[PDB]
Amino acid sequence: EIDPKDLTFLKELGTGQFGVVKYGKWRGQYDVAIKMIKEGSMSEDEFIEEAKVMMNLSHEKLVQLYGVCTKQRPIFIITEYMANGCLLNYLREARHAFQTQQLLEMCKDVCEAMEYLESKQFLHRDLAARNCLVNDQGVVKVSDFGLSRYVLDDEYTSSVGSKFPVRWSPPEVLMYSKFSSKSDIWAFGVLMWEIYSLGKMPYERFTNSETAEHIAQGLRLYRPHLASAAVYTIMYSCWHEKADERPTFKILLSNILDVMDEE
Ligand SMILES: CN1CCN(c2ccc(Nc3cc(-c4cccc(N5CCc6cc(C(C)(C)C#N)cc(F)c6C5=O)c4CO)cn(C)c3=O)nc2)CC1
Repeated sequence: EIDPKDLTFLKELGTGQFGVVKYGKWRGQYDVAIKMIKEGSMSEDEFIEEAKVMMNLSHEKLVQLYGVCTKQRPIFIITEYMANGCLLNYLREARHAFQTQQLLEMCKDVCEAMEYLESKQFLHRDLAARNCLVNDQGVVKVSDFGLSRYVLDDEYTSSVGSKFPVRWSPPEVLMYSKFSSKSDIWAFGVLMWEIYSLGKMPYERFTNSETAEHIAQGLRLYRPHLASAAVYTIMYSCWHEKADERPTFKILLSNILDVMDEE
């Protein structure tokens, strides 16, 4: 519970699922992003109840929640500030002319954060390059982890919705609503593909529907040119048709370390 007096609003960063997000200073010194929650976009009381849990989630590679402001409307969510913004856009900028090592570097960051959530048995539910951020050092961090539970948009929270993360979702999710640490693993594999394909949309030639048939038939995403055999094998391991046969984030992290050492 941060006092709003300790906040100054400086510039606009954009708009997300809960509305406008601003850059500004906390306590006149610390860079912050401040979500201004559009009224009616969130289960606000539930989020407030469960926000205490999300504040204990502290990791070098998770976008840190600093505090909330809930004695006013709209409510605020104060978070760590990421200077280079959204990973997806960052990947799509060709001037960066990334080396494959820098790409694997970005995978190791996300995996490190997910490893920690997995230990805390805390599901993201929407892991994708659009939901990851890049700070002034090129470090990638996982953002908005766990906030899917409080969305009040039926285009997002329904399987048939226009905003549902279909292309990041394993078959068991899409057909049965079977959510587990394994559906975060699946999404993580898709995110590794994103990174090595340099921001291409997964199944770029298919609709969401064609994508769901495709993966129910045991068919998967092709190797991005910039992925070696070893890197491709890692993401594909995330996509086993049996959920319980997919690796942990612990195993994936050690997998990534190996290629780093090898290639
Ligand atoms: C010209 N300018 C130059 C500068 N550019 C720039 C530079 C820096 C930044 N830095 C930052 C941008 C954002 C930011 C801004 C707008 C929207 C969102 N999103 C996207 C993901 C998301 C998912 C979900 C769900 C629920 C879907 C999940 N999971 C719910 C949500 F609320 C949101 C959300 O709010 C974010 C990220 O939270 C947050 N933080 C902390 C930054 O540091 N952003 C932009 C912008 C363009």
